[PDB]
Parts: sequence; structure tokens; C-alpha cells
Amino acid sequence: GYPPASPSNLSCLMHLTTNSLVCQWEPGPETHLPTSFILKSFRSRADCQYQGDTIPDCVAKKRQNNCSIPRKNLLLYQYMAIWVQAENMLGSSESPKLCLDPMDVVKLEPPMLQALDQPGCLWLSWKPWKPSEYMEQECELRYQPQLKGANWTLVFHLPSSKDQFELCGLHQAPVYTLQMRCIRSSLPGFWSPWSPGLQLRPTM
Amino acid sequence: AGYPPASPSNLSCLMHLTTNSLVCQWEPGPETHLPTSFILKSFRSRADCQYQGDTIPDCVAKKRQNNCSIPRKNLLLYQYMAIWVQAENMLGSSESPKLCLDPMDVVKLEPPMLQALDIQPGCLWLSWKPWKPSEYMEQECELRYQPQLKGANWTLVFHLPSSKDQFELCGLHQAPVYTLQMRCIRSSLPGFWSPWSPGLQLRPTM
Amino acid sequence: GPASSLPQSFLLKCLEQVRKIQGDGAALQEKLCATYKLCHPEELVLLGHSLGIPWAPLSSCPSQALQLAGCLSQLHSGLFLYQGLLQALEGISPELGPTLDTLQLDVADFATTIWQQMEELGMAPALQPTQGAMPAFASAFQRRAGGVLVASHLQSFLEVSYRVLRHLAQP
Amino acid sequence: ASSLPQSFLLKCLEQVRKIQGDGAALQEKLCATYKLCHPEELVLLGHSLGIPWAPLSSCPSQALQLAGCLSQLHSGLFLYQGLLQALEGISPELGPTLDTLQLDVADFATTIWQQMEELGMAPALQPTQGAMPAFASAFQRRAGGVLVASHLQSFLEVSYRVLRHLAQP
Ligand SMILES: *[C@@H]1O[C@H](CO)[C@@H](O)[C@H](O)[C@H]1NC(C)=O
Ligand SMILES: *[C@@H]1O[C@H](CO)[C@@H](O)[C@H](O)[C@H]1NC(C)=O
Repeated sequence: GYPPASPSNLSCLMHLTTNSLVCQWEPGPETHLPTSFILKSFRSRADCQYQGDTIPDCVAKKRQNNCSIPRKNLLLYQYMAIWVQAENMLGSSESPKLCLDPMDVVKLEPPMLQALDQPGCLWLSWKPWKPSEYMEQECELRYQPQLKGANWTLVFHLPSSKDQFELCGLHQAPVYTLQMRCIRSSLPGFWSPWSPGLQLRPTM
Repeated sequence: AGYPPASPSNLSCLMHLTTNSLVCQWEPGPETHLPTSFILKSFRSRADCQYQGDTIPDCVAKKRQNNCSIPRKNLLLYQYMAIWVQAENMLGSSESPKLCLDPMDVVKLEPPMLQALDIQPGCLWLSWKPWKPSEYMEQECELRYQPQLKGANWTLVFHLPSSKDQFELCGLHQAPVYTLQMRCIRSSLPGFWSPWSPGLQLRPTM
Repeated sequence: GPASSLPQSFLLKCLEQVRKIQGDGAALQEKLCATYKLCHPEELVLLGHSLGIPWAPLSSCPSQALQLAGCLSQLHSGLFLYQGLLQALEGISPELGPTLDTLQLDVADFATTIWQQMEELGMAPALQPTQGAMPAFASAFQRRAGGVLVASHLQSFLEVSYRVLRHLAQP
Repeated sequence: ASSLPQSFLLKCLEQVRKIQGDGAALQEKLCATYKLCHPEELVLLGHSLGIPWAPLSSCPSQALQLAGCLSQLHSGLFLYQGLLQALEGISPELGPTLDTLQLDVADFATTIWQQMEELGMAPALQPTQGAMPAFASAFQRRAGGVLVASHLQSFLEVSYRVLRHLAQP
């Protein structure tokens, strides 16, 4: 059949690098006719019941099944209704409306963890991903002696940055792997990915 | 006629402190016309429900009832568990996506016991204790008050303690009668707000 | 920084379990006093040695913050012990079976909860707590007194635990 | 216990920071692009160009149990919202950087207003824009930028302390 069906798994992430809300969806059945997807939206208030100012439609590029709303069109720190509409020569379909505040779906990148510049000790230092430095963050640091049995040891609720952080109790292997990830403190947000593994050597 | 089962949706669970059991309800979709059966299945897990722990006894649904209850004796409170519902029809089977919760994260709260106090102009004294069955839970409350008038506007007080022996609220000069209500929520952990307590209509002083 | 080897959600749930159980033991102690006018554990003090009511220590808690494997380990052994003592009371009596069963399931799960957390973070000792030596409680009275005592010890154990946990919750 | 919901105060603190980072970006650009690096050197022009200082009449708690402190925070943000608009972009090299700062200030002002309405704390007399200083020449727009950025910055440093207190995370 050819009627476009209601799209799904619609998600949006606020990209601080490009300062734009990026939304991606699942079209489904590969129709054999000239179809088109338009990311539609309007400013609203919490719970998205107040049909506010219409935000310019974002027409998806030809192959790509995603569109980006430039920040010049968003009102940060206020809710908005977003949905995608499929227009085909034989019908239309819409996705259920999503209700978010772009700042609640900010895509974070891992913090800058480094060995700083005592027996069985290590000194660390970390600063957050600069574009998000304005965000109060909380981080987890995970460490393990690099051995055949991958057992992760955690430190929770660490600050977004530390000039020098002395970690000790590291004598179970000559070298340890360390990673750190962060998340927005006290407000909605997703964890960042774990930073690339740091392989450091504990002072002998 | 006859059609095979549709994968159940809008599956939710709430922990009832009154009955001390996790109650889950779902949406079965299109009627099938066939004697169909639903079984709430689950297993204890860990956060993110990746960990495949112990099997909790299946909970089979009474006919036409679109909900099942897991008794406390079968739950391990304060640890996550994976829950899904399964539809078995003479022409097929379907399952809902798996839900991951800790029974205690979805406790269904009832409003606090707010009462006036049997004791300067425009004052009121209040007292509140939380809903007894949930007294072991640290809660935070919001109180709303408004003068009884032409489209009165709600005035709020946030981050109130779970209980207060006497709480003085003053400067209430807009009318001879004010309405007050209070609702609570679990503090610092997952939980839904309770409903607002039934309106108290109290007369300020003077 | 306010670092800690324990997640905060976990610590807050522990504090809530402590209160829930503290409220369960209170109910049990109320019942025993109402039903059998056995109201002051102090009066029964000497029967603890006589009956062999074990004690659960907490020596490893006011002296560590980012290294707490020993502290959780003890909290668990203790809760595990009282889980056994309460079981030994064989329900005390029909009138008390319900009240005590609530208390015992709540204590068992709290102990279980603590174990599984220790496993997840990688702390669980290879040695599962060799279940403590379980008391006799040979008569009705022994069960009734034992109950008052066990409840009294559980209570003291949880007051200390509450302080230890409350502290960890803010590092 | 407060008259304000913690989530609001926490978002306020984040907008202040976001905005303080936007102004730094601006001041960096002006210093990089036109070697205009020390606002102290332009101090005297706050007079010639008529650039006001947004007032924050010690707002810990006034005749208003918060109704007012927010009122001031909003008036200030509202003012800088205007001053930044008067700079008519400064120049093509800076338009982007300034537009970001301007939008972020506008929204923060909006956000505060709407919260005030939700709580019934909104001032009774809605703000009418004041006499906006004109930035005639390119230089006036460039120096004006450095100045407004510098005032906004001092305004946000105080606001952060005020809000940080109301919160106590
Ligand atoms: C939804 O989309 C995300 C992002 O593309 C994907 O990783 C995930 O597996 C999808 N989940 C479902 C249930 O479709
Ligand atoms: C999902 O199911 C519950 C239980 O029947 C219902 O109360 C709720 O309103 C449903 N969702 C929506 C958006 O109605």
C-alpha cells in the first residue's frame, strides 16, 4: 500500500556546538512515491496545552530523516510542542506530539580528564566540555586496574571540575584505565558518553 | 471472526500501601473474539534492567479485567524489576515492551491530613501530618491558599515539611474566608504528587 | 569534592528502609506490650545472655568515607542476623505472627538490598555471612521475651545505622 | 520553604551563567576584532552615549516577600535587552555573537516574567521601554557594546549571589 503511516521514535537533542535542536524520526515503510517530511512546531507552555506561536516548519533534506531547528527560532527555557508530518500524494500522517524544553535535552560531551601537571597514588584534573561550562554538572569517575577481569570501581557525585584530585588505593596492577562522564545537576538531562579511556600509571 | 493478539501498551504500575501490592494495568487493543489470556510476567533485575535476576511468580488476569496485582510477598522492595504483559490467544502471542521499576518508586500517595487549629488581624493556624501508611517516607509538601472571591488567584508556599504542629499563616486581608489545600510528594526520590487534600474553608481573624 | 563510593539514590533508599523497619519494630513492641504487658526490655536484660541473643556490632562506620566496604559489610551482617533471630521466634504466637512477619520481611529485603548493591559496585565478599548462631526460645515466654529483646536490639542497631547513613548521605 | 519553586531558581542560575558566557564571548570578539580590550578605558563614555546602570536596590527581601526582587531582576534584564538591541548588531563581524547574547537575555527576562505571572507576583504596571541611547556611529556601537556588556556582567554577578542564596541547593 502507499498511504504514509504515522512516524515514530521521535527524539530531539539540543546541540550546543551548532546551537540547534536536532530531531530525528522513523518513517517506516519505504513508499514508492514522492513523499516529504516536515518537522512542525509551536511555542507553548508546560504540558503543551496552549497553542502558541508557530515555529517555522523545518523541511527535511531529501535522504536524511532528521531536521534541525536553529536557535534563532527557539525560546529556550520554555516548553514547545514538536511533531513531524508526512505528506504523500495519497494521504498524510503525523507523529504524536512531543513536549520538551530544548535545554532539557542538551547533548553533552564528556569532560576533559587528565593526569595532573605518593606510593600507589594518582593525581587527576578535569574541566568540563567548554560549550556546556555554564551548566552546573555532577560527574562519575570510573577506574579499574587493567587486568583480565574487568571490574569497575566508582566514585560518585564529583564536581564538574577539579584542579587536583588525589586518588589512591591503586595497587592491583601497574596501570589503570580511567573514564569520567557528566550530567546536568538537579535538572533534566541525559548522561554524557564516558570520556575516552585514560591509561595512567600509579606512582610506585 | 478471530484475530491474533496485539502487543499491549500504556502499561503502568502503582504501589498500593493500603493493600501492600504492586498493581499494574494495561491497554489490550482491538477485541479478538477469541478466549484470550493475559499474564503479567516479571523478574527481579538491577537498574537499567539488563541484569536477568530471579523469576517472580506469573500473575494471571481475571477475565475482562485489564490489570493484575503482585503481592508484597513476591516483591523485593528497593531493587529494580522488569515487568511486561503477555497476550495468549488461540491464533498467536504478543508482549508489551519491558518496564523497569522499583516498586517503591511508584508508590501511590494519598493527601495529607490538614486541619485548622482551635486557638492581631488576618491570621490562621494550621497543622498537618502525612498520610499514615506513608509516614516512613520523607516528604515535601506544597500548600495553596486563596481568598474566597471573584476569580481568586492561588497563592503558593513551596518546600514545606511533611508535618507541622502549628504553622502560622498571616496577612490574609482580602476576604472573610480562605480555602486551603495541601499535597505531598516523596522527597529526593522518584514519586508522583499526591492529590490535593479536600479544601479547608477557614476564617482568618477579625 | 563531595565524592563518595556510594550512589545517593541508594543511600536515601537505605535511610527509608531504616525508618520503615523502625516503624515495624515499634508496632511489634507495641503489640507485645499490649498483648502481654511485656513493656520494658530493660527488665529482660539478663535473658539476653541466658538465651544467647547475639549482638551485631558497627565498629567500622564512624571512621571511613570513600572506603566503606567494611561498613556496608557489617550493616548487612547485622540485618542478616536479626533476620535470623526474628525467624527463630517462630512467629511468637498467632496474635503476633502478622506483625512480626511484616518486620521480618522488611528486614530481610533491606539486607538483600544492601547485598546486591555491594555486588553491583564490586564489594561483595566471597564469604557469605556464615549465618550467626541461632537461639533456642523453648517456651511461650521465651519467645515473648525474646521478641521484646530482639526488637530492642534491632532498634538500637538501626538508630546507629541511621546516623551512619545520614552522614554518608552528605559527603 | 519558599514562595518560589527550586526548579525555577535553578534554571535562573543557569541562564545567568549562560548569559555571562555569552557576554564574555562578546567582549572577547570586540577585543580580538578591534583591540578594544579594557572597558575601564571607556568608562567616561557611559556619559556621552547615555548608557545607564541597571539598578538592583539590594533585593534580598523588601516590602515584598520576593514579588519585588524578581521584579527588579526582570527590569534590569529588560533594559539590557533594549540596550543590546540599540547597538543594531554593532557590525557584520559581531552580529552573530551579539544576537546570541541578546536572545539569551530576552528569554531570561521572559522566563522570569512568566514565572511571576504563574505565582501572581507580576508587577501591576507592565514595563514600557525607557529612553534608549542612540549609537550613531560605528565606534559608538563598538564602545557601547563593551560597556553594555560590562554593565550586564556586573548586573549578573549580583543577581547570581541573590539567586544563589534564595536557592541553597
Ligand atoms: C529509538 O531510537 C534510538 C535512536 O536512534 C535507538 O537507539 C533506539 O534503539 C530506538 N528504540 C526503539 C524502541 O525503537
Ligand atoms: C494511560 O493509562 C492510564 C490508566 O488507564 C490513564 O489514566 C492515562 O490517562 C493513560 N494516558 C493518557 C495520556 O490518557
